[PDB]
Amino acid sequence: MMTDEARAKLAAIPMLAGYTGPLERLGGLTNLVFRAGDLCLRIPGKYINRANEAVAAREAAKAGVSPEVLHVDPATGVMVTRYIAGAQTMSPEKFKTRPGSPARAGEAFRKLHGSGAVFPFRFELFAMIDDYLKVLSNVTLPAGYHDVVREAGGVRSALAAHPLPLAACHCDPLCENFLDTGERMWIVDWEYSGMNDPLWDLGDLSVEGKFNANQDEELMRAYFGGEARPAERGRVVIYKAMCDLLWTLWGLIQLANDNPVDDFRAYADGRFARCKALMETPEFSRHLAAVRMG
Repeated sequence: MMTDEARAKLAAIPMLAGYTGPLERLGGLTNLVFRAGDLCLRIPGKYINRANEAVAAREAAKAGVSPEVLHVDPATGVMVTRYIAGAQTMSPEKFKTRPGSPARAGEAFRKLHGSGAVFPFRFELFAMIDDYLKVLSNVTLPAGYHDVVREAGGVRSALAAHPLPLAACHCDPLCENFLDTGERMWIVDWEYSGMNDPLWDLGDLSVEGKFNANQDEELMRAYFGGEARPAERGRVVIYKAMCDLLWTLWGLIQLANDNPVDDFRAYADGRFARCKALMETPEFSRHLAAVRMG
């Protein structure tokens, strides 16, 4: 049925029409993505924003970071991109397994942030956080929920203590969004793209890839063109924490709305506990103090 739904959409797209070969489903829950020949068909999943994605992906493509966007459907949101042969979809495991992969991720971000890409919307980290917090008012929440939120105020303040640079950021760099050839990474899924602190991307990937200290150095070194500095490193660590917090709160919202897409009472508890763990290390206050000090 899933494949038939997809082969229905082909009719529409002239460049895929009459493709009678095999259709391979490539990873992704919120986006159904099928490889048809040498092109990829992307179908939207039944709260996300497709107008943004279209503009974002085209800009990312122009910047040489995303695969070419060959077609968009203004009726359905359906998108045709070019398939990258001999490319590996990434994951935490492959980021430890494929030597140089973190560096290649840093090189991709570097190309992205350093590009002329212009994204229309501004990423609002604390707007979203406050939003989810209000909404709460209520499910059962994790131990130290209010501390982590209170302490996040200090983090916010540390980030507001100095002007931060603004770059065209991917904003949700899940491992699965990276396609690794041997020598370079491409990035896909630009639905959450926006102007943001470039180091949010680095922090997000790190937490999503379960990166160890070594991988983080390799990532930052490749990104910055030199060893990271204490203020830089501090921002990444800060976003590692805030990234988990953002999604933790989102996951609690899904648990209260009984979205049956997965075990939210679990997902939420995981990302929170990791976050809380990070914020409690004595290292974290040093990283915070380094961001505040600029």
